[PDB]
Amino acid sequence: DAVFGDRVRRFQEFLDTFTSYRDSVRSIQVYNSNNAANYNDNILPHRIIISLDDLREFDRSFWSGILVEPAYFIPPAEKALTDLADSMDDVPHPNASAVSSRHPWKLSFKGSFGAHALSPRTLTAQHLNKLVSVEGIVTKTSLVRPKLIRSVHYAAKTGRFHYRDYTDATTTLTTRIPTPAIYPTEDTEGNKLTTEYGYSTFIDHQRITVQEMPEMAPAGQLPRSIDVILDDDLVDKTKPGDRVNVVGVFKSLGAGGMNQSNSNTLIGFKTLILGNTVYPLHAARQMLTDFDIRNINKLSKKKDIFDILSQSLAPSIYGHDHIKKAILLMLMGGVEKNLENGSHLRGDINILMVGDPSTAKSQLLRFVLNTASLAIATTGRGSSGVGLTAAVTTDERRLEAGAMVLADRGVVCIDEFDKMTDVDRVAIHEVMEQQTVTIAKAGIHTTLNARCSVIAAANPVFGQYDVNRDPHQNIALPDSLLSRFDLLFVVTDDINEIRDRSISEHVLRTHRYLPPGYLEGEPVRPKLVTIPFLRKYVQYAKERVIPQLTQEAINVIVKNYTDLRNDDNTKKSPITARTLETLIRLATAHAKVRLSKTVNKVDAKVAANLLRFALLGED
Amino acid sequence: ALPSIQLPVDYNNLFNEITDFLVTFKQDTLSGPKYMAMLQKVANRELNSVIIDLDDILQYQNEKFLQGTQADDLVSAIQQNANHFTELFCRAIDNNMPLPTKEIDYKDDVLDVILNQRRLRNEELFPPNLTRRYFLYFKPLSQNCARRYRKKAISSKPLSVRQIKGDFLGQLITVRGIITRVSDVKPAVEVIAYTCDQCGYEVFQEVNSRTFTPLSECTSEECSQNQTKGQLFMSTRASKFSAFQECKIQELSQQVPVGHIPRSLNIHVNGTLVRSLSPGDIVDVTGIFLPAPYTGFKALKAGLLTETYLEAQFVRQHKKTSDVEERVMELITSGDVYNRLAKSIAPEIYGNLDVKKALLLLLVGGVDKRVGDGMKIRGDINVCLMGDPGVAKSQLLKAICKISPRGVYTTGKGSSGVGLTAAVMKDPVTDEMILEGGALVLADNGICCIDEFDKMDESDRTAIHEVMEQQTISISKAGINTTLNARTSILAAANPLYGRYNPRLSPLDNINLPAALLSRFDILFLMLDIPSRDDDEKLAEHVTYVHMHNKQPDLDFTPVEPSKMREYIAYAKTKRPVMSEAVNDYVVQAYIRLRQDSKREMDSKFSFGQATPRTLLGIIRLSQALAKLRLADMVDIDDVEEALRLVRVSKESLYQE
DNA sequence: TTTTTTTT
Ligand SMILES: Nc1ncnc2c1ncn2[C@@H]1O[C@H](COP(=O)(O)OP(=O)(O)OP(O)(O)=S)[C@@H](O)[C@H]1O
Ligand SMILES: Nc1ncnc2c1ncn2[C@@H]1O[C@H](COP(=O)(O)OP(=O)(O)O)[C@@H](O)[C@H]1O
Ligand SMILES: [Mg+2]
Ligand SMILES: [Mg+2]
Ligand SMILES: [Zn+2]
Repeated sequence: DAVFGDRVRRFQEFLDTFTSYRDSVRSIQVYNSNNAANYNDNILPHRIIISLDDLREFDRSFWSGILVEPAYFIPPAEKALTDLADSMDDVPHPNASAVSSRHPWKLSFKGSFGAHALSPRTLTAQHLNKLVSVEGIVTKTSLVRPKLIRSVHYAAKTGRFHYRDYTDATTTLTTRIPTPAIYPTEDTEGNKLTTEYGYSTFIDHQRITVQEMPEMAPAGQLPRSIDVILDDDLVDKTKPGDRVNVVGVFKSLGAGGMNQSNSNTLIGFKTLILGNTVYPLHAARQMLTDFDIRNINKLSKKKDIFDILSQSLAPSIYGHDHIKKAILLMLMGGVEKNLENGSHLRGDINILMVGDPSTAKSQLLRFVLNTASLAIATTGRGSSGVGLTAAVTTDERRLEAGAMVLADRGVVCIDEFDKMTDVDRVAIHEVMEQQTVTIAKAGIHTTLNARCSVIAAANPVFGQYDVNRDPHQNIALPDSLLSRFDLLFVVTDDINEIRDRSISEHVLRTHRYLPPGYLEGEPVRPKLVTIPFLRKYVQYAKERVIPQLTQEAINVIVKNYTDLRNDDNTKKSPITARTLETLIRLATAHAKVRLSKTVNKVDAKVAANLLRFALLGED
Repeated sequence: ALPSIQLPVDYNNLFNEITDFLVTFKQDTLSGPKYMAMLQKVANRELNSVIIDLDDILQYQNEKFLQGTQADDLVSAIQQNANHFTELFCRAIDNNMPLPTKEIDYKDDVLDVILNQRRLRNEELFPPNLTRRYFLYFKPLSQNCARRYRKKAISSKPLSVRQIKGDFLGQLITVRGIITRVSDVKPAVEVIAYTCDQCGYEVFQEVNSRTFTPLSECTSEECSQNQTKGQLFMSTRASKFSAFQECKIQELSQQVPVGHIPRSLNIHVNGTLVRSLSPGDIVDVTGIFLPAPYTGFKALKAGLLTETYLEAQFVRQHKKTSDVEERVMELITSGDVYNRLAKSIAPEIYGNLDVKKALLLLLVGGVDKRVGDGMKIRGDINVCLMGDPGVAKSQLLKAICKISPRGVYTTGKGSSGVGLTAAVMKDPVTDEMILEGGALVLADNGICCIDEFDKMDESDRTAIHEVMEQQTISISKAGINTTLNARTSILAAANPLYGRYNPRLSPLDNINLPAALLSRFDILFLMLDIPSRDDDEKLAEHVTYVHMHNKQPDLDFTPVEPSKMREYIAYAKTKRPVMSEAVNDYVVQAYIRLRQDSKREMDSKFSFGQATPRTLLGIIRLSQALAKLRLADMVDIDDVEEALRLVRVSKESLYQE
């Protein structure tokens, strides 16, 4: 009480100390207000992340009280924050619901938890009733769900509104007499009441299970997990399989056998963590700073920057420069048009190489995987047609999402795709072509987005690609699938003593690499952009570039495609309209690399150059 | 202790404004009061459901404000707490309820018959809802005006299931999504009336909860007057009843975030609106979003956590008169509507106009015929497309599926034959085998698109044999011996064995299909891709323009819009022409000629399979469809020769080489 | 356990 108000004013002083908090609060208030203004048709939640170190410095006593006795300090702290916001807030012409909303302001903390930092397995009963943080992977995310907190009721025949608030262990840090959870039916006077929904306030309740990190998981031990009651904005801030660190008040619940009804009384009290803030842990989404964007812009000024970036890729691998450039364009993707009538125009690239064993094609796919923002790694035998696209699961019977469904806007890769079962290959056909997946098994008709880019790898029908024999002979895949697929890169080993020595020296220098910190015998643990900078450039481009066809580039593309299709010369695969689409997408990707909103004839020329390099052979 | 909270709302003032609006408001701008007119029909018992349009409320508010009033902003007000306002509107309707006009429908209504009797014996006594026979409703605000603007943050904007937030509870909202499942209608009582002989008094218990407990005793005075204790008896006739049905709406895959399972919301529908919905159909619904209370024990188990549901005020369908009539005579006067539509089909796609024409003919479908003897011949039309890969076949099928209002898309591998036709789920509940409508069932009175049909399993291919030739679906699986009408149209996409057609191989061999299957199709198109420098250039130019400009190059052609094609297609399908005798002689001679050709043309190079009566029936169906497009009352020899030309072109595409 | 469509 008196201590509560004293803590309230103390936290008021703390807020006064760091206007940055008040500045952020005002930004939230003004932002929401302007959003409400001129809504042609999101609102920042009332929550603040107060730096824990700031509290430790301003008043170590209050900081320690928060960390140890959150139930007695956090409540008054948030009270003070809400009061400061409201007084400082204009709250002009609030809606009747807004009047009854009483929407308060929440608190949160950042880093510097020390001992209070923990792990699900390292958690201990002692920490109960103490503010703490733990890290782990999310599992068994329970669904969102409303939760009564106030029951605004109108007293008919009296023209009045009688609300009732409700208490729950999750809702309040402090223990309070449980609310009966009964809607006020009749006024205490005797006038019948009416449940004025909307005016009555509700909150979003979520329950999730964060489990200890399997990497941390000790041998011969099932990783311990603890539950977190995500609420309000905190709800829907993650999903299953999310490595995350969370902050909450580790709290106890139930009777733990102490209740008289309990007979054995050999059980323990239930415990939970009322998460106050959640910090997702990708280790993803690359980040950019104005300085980096300017660097990217200046880099685009470089003419052959495309070549530089391509070389930067797979620097360990050697000899596949053209394939490196193809991978670059693929990562850039291109423009996926979608006609107003509804037609879908694939704008994604697919890359596949038939190569000899140990060609590093698998290693190349591994590089593309790790460098990729969001990728899917799989293999012919290791993959399944349903497992790749989707499998109807008994769960009501649901539909399991296959690889294609995963990373729908991301990329995908397959190793030993030739070894993939042909049934699952025809399963792929529709996914890749239509860029969507539809399933109507087990009486469950469904359709799914399936626009993920795909980059498979395979060995020729005979292990070693016999150039003498036809590619169709050397390729087990149906030409339909091949023509379906975009870019065929036949890679063949050759005994070129000069080249053999070149790669020998390359790999030798690679193995000779030295970590700058480490030395010889110390076990671990021309320009080329940095791989993180490379990914940053790629994301910046894709975010803020949409190349537009140029009639000159159109002329070049049409000429190339029509000639090639009419070129009687034997081809690695038959020429089809899909070849024309591939040309369009290649030019789009090249222009994207050029960071230009308008395509250029040079872009299409380069696309045609590479396409001839692949389809007809070295060019 | 139930502390009073001031709020900027006065239900008395709002009720007065509501009454003033109802009595006053008229659709004069559009044109007694229209609302008073509706209430007059209700007094006539002409209508048992009342829809109050929030846009009309907004118009009335605008009129009052322009006049100058202490406007209660009702239109906005209804959104925050809809249910109480619905009750207020119903009470106002009763207050302003006009007297019956013309002849009242209480010829045998027990309520009207006995309610007065009950009063004469007596000479709110009984709950107002008991007498009330009109189902109140609210039309959602039209987003076109969005006059709220700043106020119209997203009110009309339909929101995915996950888009819904507890804050919206107690508020009218709009949601777009597919109806996963729909329950069977069931009755529910707004008021329950018990009758006890001892009193002779008919008490009126009113129930608004999910469940209720019986009174089982008489508080009626007459039993109290004699001190007797009454044995109350339920009276279904006396007790008020309303129809109820339940529907579940699930998030659209597009709405669904990547890696997130779709969420579904349960929907409660009552009164006239019941059965308005249809399972598996995209729909935009607007209604009050309310919590669902529990049973006492389950309530204590759940506590402050509450179930939530939606009560639909109004329903809007993205797809299914005089205006239509004029719209269609516009195109009819334009002329050449057949070729114009064929070109309008797949504006993206270039060439293959004959294929588009055949697809249009399939869209209209042939006349379904039933004979006095009881014969019925499928009027639906089935076409197969057998061609080299990458020739836009899949794109064409998807375009058609989108075009047709009831179309459904499917792929052979992704769809199981059982699931394609119908599935018997062993354990929906209590491990009771239940038939599940397959993709074809979804395609009923619609078109089903099957890709990679060659890749489709042969056994499931035989399974679809039954449905495609014979509309009905007969199922004798364990515990389920049943038949389904399953009337639908079939379009199949496939490619020649080895991917692309082999001139060396016979047309049938490249087709690689059962002869029974082949014949069951009305048409098979052997579209093939050959390098043609000029044609390649033309197609490349068209595609390049499509990329450069999203609209396809006009090429001096005008394409009708999807809604327009669907409207005209419905109108044409309404025709059902009947053909003539000269056409009979022509078609008989043509069929005899074709059969003789086949009887001599068994050569592999030119062998396309023996002609069958199904071929003649398909020709007749195509001619009837052509008449439908031309809208003639009778099939013309022109239609017959056109269908023959279509078939001849389909076969000659290979012969042209 | 036994029976059972249905998918894997
Ligand atoms: N005449 C055409 N007009 C427009 N686009 C075309 C045309 N011919 C081919 N295409 C395009 O080339 C590709 C053809 O392959 P898809 O349409 O994906 O499938 P399809 O192979 O043509 O049909 P299938 O064999 O049933 S999967 C698509 O991207 C089409 O948009
Ligand atoms: N041109 C090359 N440059 C660099 N490394 C190569 C090259 N060719 C082969 N290798 C090496 O050979 C190893 C095995 O390659 P692998 O991915 O198994 O090829 P494949 O997928 O064809 O079997 C890889 O680790 C790779 O480093
Ligand atoms: Mg390898
Ligand atoms: Mg296709
Ligand atoms: Zn009685």
